[PDB]
Amino acid sequence: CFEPSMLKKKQLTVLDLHPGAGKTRRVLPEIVREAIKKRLRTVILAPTRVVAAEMEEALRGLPVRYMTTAVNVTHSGTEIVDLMCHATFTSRLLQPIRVPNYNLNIMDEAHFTDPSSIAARGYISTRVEMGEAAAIFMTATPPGTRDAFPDSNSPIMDTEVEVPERAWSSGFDWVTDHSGKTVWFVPSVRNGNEIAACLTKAGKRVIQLSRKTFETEFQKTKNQEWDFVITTDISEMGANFKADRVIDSRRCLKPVILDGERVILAGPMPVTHASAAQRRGRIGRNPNKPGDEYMYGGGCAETDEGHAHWLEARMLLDNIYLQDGLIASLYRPEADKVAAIEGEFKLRTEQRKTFVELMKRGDLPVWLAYQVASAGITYTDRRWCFDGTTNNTIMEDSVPAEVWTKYGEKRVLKPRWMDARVCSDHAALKSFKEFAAGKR
Ligand SMILES: Nc1ncnc2c1ncn2[C@@H]1O[C@H](COP(=O)(O)OP(=O)(O)NP(=O)(O)O)[C@@H](O)[C@H]1O
Ligand SMILES: [Mn+2]
Repeated sequence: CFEPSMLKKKQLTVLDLHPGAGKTRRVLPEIVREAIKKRLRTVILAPTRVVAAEMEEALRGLPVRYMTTAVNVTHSGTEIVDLMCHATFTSRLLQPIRVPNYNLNIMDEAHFTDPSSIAARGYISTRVEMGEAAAIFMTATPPGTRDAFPDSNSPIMDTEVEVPERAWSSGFDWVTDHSGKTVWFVPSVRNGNEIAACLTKAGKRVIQLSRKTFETEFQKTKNQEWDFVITTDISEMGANFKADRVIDSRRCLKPVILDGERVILAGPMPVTHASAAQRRGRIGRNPNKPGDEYMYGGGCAETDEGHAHWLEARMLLDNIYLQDGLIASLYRPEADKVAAIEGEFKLRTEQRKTFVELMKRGDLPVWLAYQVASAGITYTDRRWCFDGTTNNTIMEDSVPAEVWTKYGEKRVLKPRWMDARVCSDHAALKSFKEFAAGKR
């Protein structure tokens, strides 16, 4: 549980109650009330805008400044408690914007493996180690967890079973014979597309979720009748469903940097124990409803090792001012996950601005944004999208993708640096084509 002693400077506490135990809805407001009593300048970090909106409900009445348009409230001026998304925190730290030296740093769903969340944990844990601050990381699955089957509010039926990853017609009757509501974790948007299409043809009502569609589509899980939610790993971060079954492929894609020169999406390959526990954790949450089902289609492995997100986190952290020339280290339990030289990605003022703009407005992956900024290219200079090797040709429906450049010339998309995440699904490619065309 929480104790006021956890609010003392130099304290970092991992509140690791099992999934559903009440960390976000019960323990968080307790902490916040105590922080306010103690006049502690406090930041609450929500993984997503959806979760931020839910927190406003659990925190209602309390004087919290919601630094998100996801929440519709008139703020007073009392507020010494701020709430923002993980990514917003890290983004503000990278920009010349002033962010308070928060006395207390509360990160909910602190297992989130997005680069900006990893970087935020590194920054926060370094501030605490410096003796400057306290921190509470709230997650059922702290870094390095080896338990894929933690406690739950009610008993879960765990079953190892072959899970389809492609359209099927026979041999998987248990999937469609089910009468309730299923959350199905897939390794990618495209894989989810195929499974969704198959289910829809079988007469099921399907909602699909991924990182860029999560806000709009998640509301459909409330506003619309559904049989299946097909989701990527984004739903591991405190997403609440009224479901009675989870189907878990136990698979994910792993961005991997090859030879420091390109990023591939490796796999699909096993999820971590933490990811598996969070996926399973979507059900068994109602103590009055035993027998929720968890079907899983493979084992776990430590696939965060060598995963690009921890290298990308270093790129972010190398560019956040801490004190003089010091550079914050990653949070200790996840600091092995990357082989990097601390400070090696530090950029000077102008290149850092370019780096930030390429990630924000550019919506480029961190790794790719870094290659461009560190090469001395300015944000609006898109010549690099076209002057790569033939091997870097991006394909769309089996034919090289083409755009009209801002000069009006039709050119094949051949980026100088290839990051597979810019074309891993239709939406990603659409966005990158707009970028290469100078439209953003
Ligand atoms: N909208 C809701 N209204 C009432 N009860 C709810 C609601 N949503 C969830 N609950 C219940 O409240 C409990 C506390 O939820 P929550 O505080 O999110 O747990 P948690 O420990 O943070 N879960 P996790 O992030 O998966 O480790 C859940 O286990 C549900 O049983
Ligand atoms: Mn939670």
